[PDB]
Amino acid sequence: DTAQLKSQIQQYLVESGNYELISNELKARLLQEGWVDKVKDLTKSEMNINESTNFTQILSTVEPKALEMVSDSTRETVLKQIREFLEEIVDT
Amino acid sequence: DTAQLKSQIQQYLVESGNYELISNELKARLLQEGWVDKVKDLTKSEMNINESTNFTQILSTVEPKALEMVSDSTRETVLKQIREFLEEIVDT
Amino acid sequence: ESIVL
Amino acid sequence: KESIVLPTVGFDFIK
Amino acid sequence: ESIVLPTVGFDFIK
Amino acid sequence: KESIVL
Amino acid sequence: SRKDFIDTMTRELYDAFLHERLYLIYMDSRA
Amino acid sequence: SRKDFIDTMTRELYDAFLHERLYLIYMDSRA
Repeated sequence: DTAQLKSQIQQYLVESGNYELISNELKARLLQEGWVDKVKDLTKSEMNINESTNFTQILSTVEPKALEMVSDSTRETVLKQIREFLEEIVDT
Repeated sequence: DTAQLKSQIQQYLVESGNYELISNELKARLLQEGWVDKVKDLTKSEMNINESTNFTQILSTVEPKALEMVSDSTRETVLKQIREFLEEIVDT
Repeated sequence: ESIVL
Repeated sequence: KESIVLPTVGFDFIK
Repeated sequence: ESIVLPTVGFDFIK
Repeated sequence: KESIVL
Repeated sequence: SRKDFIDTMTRELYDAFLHERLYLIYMDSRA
Repeated sequence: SRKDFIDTMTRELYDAFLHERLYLIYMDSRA
């Protein structure tokens, strides 16, 4: 049921509208830090050096560097909001 | 590379516009057959038997029945279109 | 453990 | 604005 | 104008 | 070995 | 064979399309 | 126990959100 619990989380996350809000906020925030443009320019330039450019391939070279570049403000705000949602949904 | 090839397929499947086309066709067709309404009423009653209404939970009881209700026309038309696309993308 | 809405 | 926002295939929470 | 992305439901991989 | 051509 | 490769890839994609279609009916049904 | 559950569930959801965000940049970038 471990994989079935994740379905219930994702289920309620989307239906309650929290998925929309968080994905929207996270876009707006990452966009203002210039984190979008920084990650965008890296993927674009990563695409030009290598002829065959597969997503899972460039994911491994861009993802780890991109996580840390997330401003601490943004990362903590989102993590908080996620946990607050989880805290209400998970049972005692 | 098996999981990495599926990434390339899906990549080109979406970028080439075939994902859009096929999902729309598949919607329009299944909608006219009344396959939607049949699966619609089926999920609803499947949700009513069990208090906890999870997608993955009902999926095991609804998915197999829904495939077979797909008109022979539709199933073959889509399978054909999918294969035709694959045949061009995969190399010899 | 459990998920109650 | 009328229907619910579903995550894209990119949202890989499950698997 | 933009490209149509599949939803989370389109589970080609896994 | 299986290849993907655009 | 290459024939068997596309055979599985076909079914998996067909399933994905229908799996998604079900999900959308599930989510739309809870409305 | 429950505390450890939410901790991982949080990180996994956070990662999904960002993973998706990358994907949208990848796809939008190839345009």
